Amino acid sequence: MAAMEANIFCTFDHKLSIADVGKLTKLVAAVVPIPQRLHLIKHYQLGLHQFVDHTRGYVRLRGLLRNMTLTLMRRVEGNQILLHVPTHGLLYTVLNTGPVTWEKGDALCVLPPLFHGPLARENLLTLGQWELVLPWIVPMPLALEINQRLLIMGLFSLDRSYEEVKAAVQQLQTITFRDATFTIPDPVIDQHLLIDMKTACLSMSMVANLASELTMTYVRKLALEDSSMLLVKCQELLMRLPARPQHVSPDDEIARLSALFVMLRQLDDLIREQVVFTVCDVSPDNKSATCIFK
Amino acid sequence: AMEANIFCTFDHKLSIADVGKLTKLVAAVVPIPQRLHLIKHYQLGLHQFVDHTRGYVRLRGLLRNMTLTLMRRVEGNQILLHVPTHGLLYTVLNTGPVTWEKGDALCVLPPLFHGPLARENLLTLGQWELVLPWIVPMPLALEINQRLLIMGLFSLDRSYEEVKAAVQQLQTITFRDATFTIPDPVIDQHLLIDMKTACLSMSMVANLASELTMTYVRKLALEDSSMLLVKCQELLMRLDRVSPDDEIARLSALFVMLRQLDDLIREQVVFTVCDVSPDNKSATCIFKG
Amino acid sequence: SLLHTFWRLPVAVFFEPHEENVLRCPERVLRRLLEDAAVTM
Repeated sequence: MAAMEANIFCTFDHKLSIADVGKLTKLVAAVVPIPQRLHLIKHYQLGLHQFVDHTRGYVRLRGLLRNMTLTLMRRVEGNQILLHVPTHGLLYTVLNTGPVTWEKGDALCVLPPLFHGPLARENLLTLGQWELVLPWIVPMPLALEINQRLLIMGLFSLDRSYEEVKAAVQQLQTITFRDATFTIPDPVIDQHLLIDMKTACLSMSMVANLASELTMTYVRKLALEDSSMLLVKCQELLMRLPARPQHVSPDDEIARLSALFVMLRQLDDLIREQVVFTVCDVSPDNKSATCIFK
Repeated sequence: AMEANIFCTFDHKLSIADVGKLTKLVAAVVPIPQRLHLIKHYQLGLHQFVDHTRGYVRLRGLLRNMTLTLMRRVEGNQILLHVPTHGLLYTVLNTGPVTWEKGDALCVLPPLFHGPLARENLLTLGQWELVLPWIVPMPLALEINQRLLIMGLFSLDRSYEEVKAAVQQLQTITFRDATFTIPDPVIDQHLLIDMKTACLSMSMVANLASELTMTYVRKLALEDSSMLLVKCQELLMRLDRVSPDDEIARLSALFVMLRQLDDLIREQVVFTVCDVSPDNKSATCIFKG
Repeated sequence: SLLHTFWRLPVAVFFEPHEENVLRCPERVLRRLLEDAAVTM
């Protein structure tokens, strides 16, 4: 059959006014997802309004967004939008969408938009009750702590009262990364979240089993003699309860450390989604950047 | 027909002997903190990051995000540098201590041999000493990471002779026609700060994962739709044969000590050998970033 | 009377027919069967 089209023309069948095309002209060098790739696609599949559910599962939207195909916007004109699907490891300009200040060197993730709906008040091409929902591009630690707080909310959802969850969401929704506050929308239970919790508990059990005595006792061995602020701040979250080690071996413990690194990797992959942009130079008004690795 | 390159200059004077020394490193890797166009010589390599107090782990953490480049040509006017790209092949020197073979996954490492040496005497200006990162095959890099971490873990019990024997076992590393040794990370009977926090985060995530597991699997057991869960809890029950805000803080602590260990538990391949030249000074490898 | 099981914690089953079926007759059926064994002697 036909090959992969680098250029994709989109066509708005419905009538656009001049203000909507004027708003769309500001959307150049922006990233949009598509479910399928054709040379001439319709405007319904473009965007993310096709996947806004009544469940509003943020993990569901996240896993759905992970399986879409990312493209860049180009050459906005009358009822036609050029989309460039970008290739691996080449340089591409980009325009930020979410209200996140960007720096250099920090890798970027693609994410579903926080506080999605009319509460964010976005006037993005509203026509035929279809919005143009843009996926946010955030740096590494913002997406990392978003997935971390979602998993912590999931692990705290078990065997707790509903008001305990209501007293937890007021603590966990506030993220103030890079001097800009952000909120977590609708942290609910989901079967995908059950899958993440099951693999998290299995990996935690496995790394608890494969932990040797020296790894288990290094914190006490350092806390008996050394003294620092970080040692104090990490000691208070631990529990209460010169000797020779009973049995050590290099060749056994390097195998233990390799398998333990494997288990920590199988724990790490939950919160680390993917690297999709590596910024070289931002624009000095923080409205655009250049990137590699597409 | 020119190509997109990086024009690096030198503010110190350069001898003809130093130019002839620099032209030995044609296909050499050089990290650069930011890919500008007209850069001085002060940001070639890792001499900006040589520190007395800091250690190997922060060098690896910086080298994870450095912009690696290759040299093209040396002139009395200026120096040419080349940024590589993914999916293209390049010639690259084997400045590392280990010979390569075809198809070996290669990656970039901070130099274990440090300061003044008979091999580190490259392009040494007055306040400047050009240092180059090593290009090592991937399993030797994994072995060096594991052995250096476990040599850092035995820092608090060097008084025992058996621990010194285990350290002397770990400090020697064999490979294919390669019996080089590494320096021990403990100096002045103390550990450097980055390695200390790395192994501290390791011990902390091990302690927290041993702590919080039983309550979580007990909470998960009352919705048992997976038979893996009951053998998961049976493992912990055979191994032995709390405030909610404390629970939240311990979860966030475990995940932040895991996040601070992200660069050590994994690494990416940088090059793989398309083919290797004889005499093994250099090899033609495809870039992979 | 009661067996000594090697695995301490018990385990659920997907109840495949390709799996061997697991002793699903409850205690009233065993009461009926002990009555049948008593009356057939």
